[PDB]
Amino acid sequence: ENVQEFVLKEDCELRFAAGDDSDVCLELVKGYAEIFGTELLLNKKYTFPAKSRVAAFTWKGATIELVGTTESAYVAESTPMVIYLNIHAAMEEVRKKREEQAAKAKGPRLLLVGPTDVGKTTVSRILCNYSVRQGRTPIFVELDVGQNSVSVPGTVAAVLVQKTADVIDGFERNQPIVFNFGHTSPSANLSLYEALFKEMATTLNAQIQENDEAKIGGMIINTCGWVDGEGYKCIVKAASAFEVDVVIVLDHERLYSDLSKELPEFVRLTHVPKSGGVEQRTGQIRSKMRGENVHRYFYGTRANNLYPFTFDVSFDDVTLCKIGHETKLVIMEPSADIKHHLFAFSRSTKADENVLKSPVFGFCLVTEVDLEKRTMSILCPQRTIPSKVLVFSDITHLD
Ligand SMILES: Nc1ncnc2c1ncn2[C@@H]1O[C@H](COP(=O)(O)OP(=O)(O)O)[C@@H](O)[C@H]1O
Ligand SMILES: [Mg+2]
Repeated sequence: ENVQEFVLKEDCELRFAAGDDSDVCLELVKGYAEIFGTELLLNKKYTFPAKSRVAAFTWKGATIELVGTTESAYVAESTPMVIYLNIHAAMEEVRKKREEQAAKAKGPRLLLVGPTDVGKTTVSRILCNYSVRQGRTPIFVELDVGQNSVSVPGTVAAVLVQKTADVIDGFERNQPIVFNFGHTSPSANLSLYEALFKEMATTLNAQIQENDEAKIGGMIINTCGWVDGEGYKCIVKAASAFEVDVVIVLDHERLYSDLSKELPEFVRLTHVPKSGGVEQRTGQIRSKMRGENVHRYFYGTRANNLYPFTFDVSFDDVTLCKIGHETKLVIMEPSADIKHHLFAFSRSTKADENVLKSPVFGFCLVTEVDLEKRTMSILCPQRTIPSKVLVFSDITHLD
């Protein structure tokens, strides 16, 4: 196996992309290092899959071995990483201020905005890990229905962070809160999109009243890339709904300029550049990655395999429905057209107006439709269905 050795000076990162067709393994052999905020263990081997784009950064100096074929691999000497540490430091300062003023203290809340392909998701992950290493437990909030890191696409979601992200797998998806939007773009149904992120904010505000540690943890919030026309108005509305203290704008000067003139004055607005390590993606790449996220939901990861169940469900044992004039519930008659679509298990026990704003237990995928036998085959994370009310998503997946 072909090997590449890299010496990283303090404040440098090894940026690499796995080949189109192979894994790459990483081992820290001396010193200290981290990947998007999680500390590496000395002499532990970390294995990454094809087309991964990764950076391993060190604060003190490290020597790192890479095993396998790479499409690119270089050490960058200039990064925005101190910018992110300082965003973390400022958040923890706000916690301690509010803790002594409450002797319960409420943690700070941060909104990340900008167009697609600027490193927005990655920055969210760094900030979450730094909070955990400090002894704190933050809440991560995901509003990108096109590229979601907590649940399936076409969702808005949130999760309590109690341990640093796994280097390969990201954050433990241990009991998230999840809502189904059912399209990849907010422009498909603008008024529904806005209604869902409002309900998310309301739900989280009630949860933290029962957990002092999560309350003081605070929130880190990832947005979609729609910044023009009606997308602009969407950004302003999310900032008010989550009562954010801080807005971080990545790489859009007209947007930063326009928002400085509209946001309330107490909101701290910071423009930051995108990392030189972020590459432009195309229409086909995002669509492809949506498929891969769906696969993970059911089957898990290499390190922690999930073992999903495939079983049949009678149409008499469930109710199928679709949202959307724009935000009305419509009951679906099973047809050949639902094949390949995701459906959410609503926490609502009936197919009501309450379906619209209820979170979900999780999802299934409709793999087959037998119109004559009146059954469908589904893929499901647990042995029996957690709910009888199934909600349509326009997201399709060929499994
Ligand atoms: N410093 C970096 N070096 C190398 N790759 C990076 C770096 N930061 C982010 N990436 C990669 O670039 C891609 C795009 O980043 P992402 O955070 O998903 O962008 P956005 O959320 O703005 O669309 C991801 O594969 C991510 O892992
Ligand atoms: Mg993103």
